[PDB]
Amino acid sequence: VVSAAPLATRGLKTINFGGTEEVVHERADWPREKLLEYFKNDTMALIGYGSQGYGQGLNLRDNGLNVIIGVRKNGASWKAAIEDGWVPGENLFDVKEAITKGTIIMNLLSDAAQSETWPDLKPLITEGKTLYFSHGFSPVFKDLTKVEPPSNVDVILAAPKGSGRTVRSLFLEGRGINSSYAVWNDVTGKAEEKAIAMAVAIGSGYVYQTTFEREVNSDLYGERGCLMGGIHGMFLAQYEVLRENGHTPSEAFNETVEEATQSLYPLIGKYGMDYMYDACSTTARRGALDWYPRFKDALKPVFVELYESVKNGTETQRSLDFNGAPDYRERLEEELETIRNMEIWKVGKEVRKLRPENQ
Amino acid sequence: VVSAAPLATRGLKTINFGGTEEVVHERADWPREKLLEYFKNDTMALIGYGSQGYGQGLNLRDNGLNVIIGVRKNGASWKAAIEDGWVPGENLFDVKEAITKGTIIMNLLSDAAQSETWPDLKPLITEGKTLYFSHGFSPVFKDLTKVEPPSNVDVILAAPKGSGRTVRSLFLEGRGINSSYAVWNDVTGKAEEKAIAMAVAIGSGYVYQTTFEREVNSDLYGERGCLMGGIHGMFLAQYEVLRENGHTPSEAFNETVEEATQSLYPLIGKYGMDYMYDACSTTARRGALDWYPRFKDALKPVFVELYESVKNGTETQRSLDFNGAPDYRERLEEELETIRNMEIWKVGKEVRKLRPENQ
Ligand SMILES: NC(=O)C1=CN([C@@H]2O[C@H](COP(=O)(O)OP(=O)(O)OC[C@H]3O[C@@H](n4cnc5c(N)ncnc54)[C@H](OP(=O)(O)O)[C@@H]3O)[C@@H](O)[C@H]2O)C=CC1
Ligand SMILES: NC(=O)C1=CN([C@@H]2O[C@H](COP(=O)(O)OP(=O)(O)OC[C@H]3O[C@@H](n4cnc5c(N)ncnc54)[C@H](OP(=O)(O)O)[C@@H]3O)[C@@H](O)[C@H]2O)C=CC1
Ligand SMILES: [Mg+2]
Ligand SMILES: [Mg+2]
Ligand SMILES: [Mg+2]
Ligand SMILES: [Mg+2]
Repeated sequence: VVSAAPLATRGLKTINFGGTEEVVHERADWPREKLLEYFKNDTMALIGYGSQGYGQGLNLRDNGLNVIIGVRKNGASWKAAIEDGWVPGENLFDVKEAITKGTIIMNLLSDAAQSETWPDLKPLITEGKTLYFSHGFSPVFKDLTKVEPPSNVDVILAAPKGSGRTVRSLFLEGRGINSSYAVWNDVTGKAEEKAIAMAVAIGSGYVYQTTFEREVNSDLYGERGCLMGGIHGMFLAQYEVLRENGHTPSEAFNETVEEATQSLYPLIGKYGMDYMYDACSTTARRGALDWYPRFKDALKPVFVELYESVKNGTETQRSLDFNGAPDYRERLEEELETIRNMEIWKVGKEVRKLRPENQ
Repeated sequence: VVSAAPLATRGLKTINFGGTEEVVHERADWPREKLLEYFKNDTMALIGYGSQGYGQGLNLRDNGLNVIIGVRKNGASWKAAIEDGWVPGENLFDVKEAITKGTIIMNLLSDAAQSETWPDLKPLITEGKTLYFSHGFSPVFKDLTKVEPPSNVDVILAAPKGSGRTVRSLFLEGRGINSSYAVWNDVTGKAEEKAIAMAVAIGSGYVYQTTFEREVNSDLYGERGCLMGGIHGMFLAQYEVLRENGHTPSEAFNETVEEATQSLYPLIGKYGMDYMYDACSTTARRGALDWYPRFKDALKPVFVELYESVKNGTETQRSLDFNGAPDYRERLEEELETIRNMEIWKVGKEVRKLRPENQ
C-alpha cells in the first residue's frame, strides 16, 4: 500500500495546531468589499436547498453577492426557498436554468441526488465555469457515485463544520462556523483563491486547508461518531441504566442531557475540557479522571471499525441506496419519529418547557 | 433483596415526564418578596467556597438574603471570597464562627472534607438550626463517611444539576440551573418548605423531588458518565483514530470537538435530538440513524459497571481517600495538567483563539 503527499504550506501563513503547521485563512484576508470586487462578474448558482443551501445561500445573499438558487420546481426545497424570500424568476430557478445562468456552480444537492442527477448536469458545466462542492462524497467515491468532474473546469470545495442552520445563525451573531477548503482540479491557476474567497463569502469563521479525500473520510466519520450518532447512543445508554434502577425521568434526564447541554458541554466549548473539570467538585473531578480512560477504551474499537466502514465505502453505499430512493424523505421522517417517541426525548420536551426562559 | 418506597405525590402539583408524575416546583411559587419574608429571621452560613459556594452564595447575596461565608482562614477559598467582595468580619468568617452565627448551615465543603470536619462541626449544629447539603454523599454513605446528622435538626438538600459557575452565570441572565430537593430529617414539619425555598433562593430554574440516596447515586453516576468522564473518553478515542489515519489536528479537532460544542450539541439542548438530526444532511442522518444503536450497545455495559461501582460504594470510597488528602488541590491539578497537554486540547487552544468573537 502507498502513502500520500502531505498538505503543503507553500510558504503561506500558518498556525501551529499542537505540533503541525496548517494553512489558515481568516476573515480579514477577505473583507466584504474585496469579495464583492473579486466576484463582481460571477453568478453563484447554488443547486439544492437543504440546510447548507439555506445557510450558505442566505449568507451569500446578505453579503451582496450575485447568488441564485436552483432546485426541482414545485418540490419541497422550492417552497422552502420561497419562504426564505427567494423569488421565482429573479433568484430562484429550476436546476438546469440556474446552471445556465451561473459561473460558479455550487452542487449542494443531497449526496445521493448528486449521483442521480450527474449524467444530466455534467454537460452544463462548460469551460469558464467553476464546479464547487461542500463534501468530497461524490467525486472521491467515483466507483459508486459515477461522478467524474470535467477536466477543463476548476473543481473546488468549501466544507462548513456545522449544521447549515448554525452556519446562518452564527454569521448573524458576528460568529461563524469553520470551513475546510480543497482543490480537486486547477485549470486556471485560481481554483485555490476562489475556494478561499468562497469559504469566507459563505460566512465561515476561519478556513483551513484539506483535500477532497481527507474531508469526506473525516466528515462521514464524525457525524456517525460523537457529532450525532455517538452522542445519541451515549445518552440512550446512560439514561436507560438510570431508569432501570428506579430513577425518575426528570432525574435521569437532568443527569444525562440537561446538565450536559445547558452547563458542562458549553464550558468545554468556551474554555476547554480542563476548565470544565476545574469548574466542578473535587468529587466529580476524581470521578471523571478515573473513568474517562475506561470510556476511551470501550469506544476505541467502535471508532476504528467505523473509520473502516467509511474508508472502504460501506457508509457511502448505504446513503446512495437509501437516500437515492424517491421516497427517501418519507422514510427518513419515519426513523426520526422513532427518536421523537423515545421516553428520553418525550421527557426532554417537558424538561425544556420548564426552563425559565421558555415561561 | 428489599424494595423501596416510591416518591410521594401527596396530592401536590405534578408534571408528567414520559409516563411518570413528579413533584415539580417553579419560580412563580416563590416570588422574591415571599422569599425575603420567609427568611427574614434566618442567616445562611455557607461553609466552603468551591463552585457551589461561589454560585449559591453570590446568588443568595445578590437576592438580598442574609448570607455569610465560612472557610479556612487564609486558604484558597478565603482568598477567592475576598476577591468576590465578601468582607472578613462582616459576612466572611472561619468555619466555626460562621456556623455559630447561622441558622441555616449550608455544608458546601468538599465531600471528603465534610467527613473530615464532621466530628468537630456536629456539636455546633444545635437545636433550632437547619443542616443543608447539595449532595447526598455524606449522610447516605455513613458507613464510609461517618457523617450522621443530628436527630433534632432539619436536614435538607438542594442539588443544582450543573456547575456552580453556571448556577451563577445563568442567574445573571434570568435563567437557572435545575435542582433536586430532598429531606433527610424533618423535626419541624417545615423541612420540605425550606428545601424548596432554598432551591429557589439560590437561583434554581425548576425544582424536582428526589431523596438523598437517589440523588447521590444518580449524581456520582452522571458526572462519571456522559457529563464529564464519558464525553471526554469519546472525544479522545474519536480524535485518536482520526490522527492515527493522517488527518491534521485542525481537521480532527473540528470534526470531533468544535462542531459538537459550537454547532450540534447546542441544537440538541435547544430543541432535542430529532431536531438536531433534521438540521443536518441526508447523508449525516442516514449514518447517525445507522450508528446510534451501535454506540448505545457498546456503551451500556460500561454504564451498568459504573452504576454498580457507585451503588456498592467504590466511587465514594475512592473520593474519600484521594480528596481527603491534605494536598488534594495539587494532586488533582497534576492530573488536570496531563489533560491540558494532550494534543487534542493544545489544538483546541489555537482553534478557540481563531473564533471571530475572540478577536
Ligand atoms: N458544580 C459543583 O461544584 C457541584 C457540587 N455539588 C456539591 O456541593 C458541595 C461543594 O462542592 P464544591 O463547591 O465543588 O466544592 P469543592 O469540592 O471544590 O471543595 C472546595 C471547598 O472545600 C474546602 N475544603 C477542602 N478540604 C477541606 C478540609 N480538609 N477542611 C476544610 N475545608 C476543606 C475548600 O477550602 P480550601 O480552599 O481551604 O481547601 C473549599 O471551600 C459538595 O457536596 C458537592 O458534591 C453539587 C452540585 C454540583
Ligand atoms: N449541515 C449540512 O447539511 C452539511 C452538509 N454538507 C454537504 O452539503 C451538501 C448538501 O447537504 P444539505 O444541504 O443538507 O442537503 P440534503 O442532504 O438535505 O439534500 C436536500 C436537497 O437535495 C435535493 N434533492 C434530493 N433528492 C433529489 C433528487 N432526486 N433530485 C434532485 N434534487 C434532489 C432536495 O430537493 P427536493 O426538496 O426537491 O428533494 C434538496 O434541495 C451535501 O454534499 C452535504 O454533505 C456540508 C456541510 C455540512
Ligand atoms: Mg463535518
Ligand atoms: Mg450533579
Ligand atoms: Mg456531584
Ligand atoms: Mg456529511
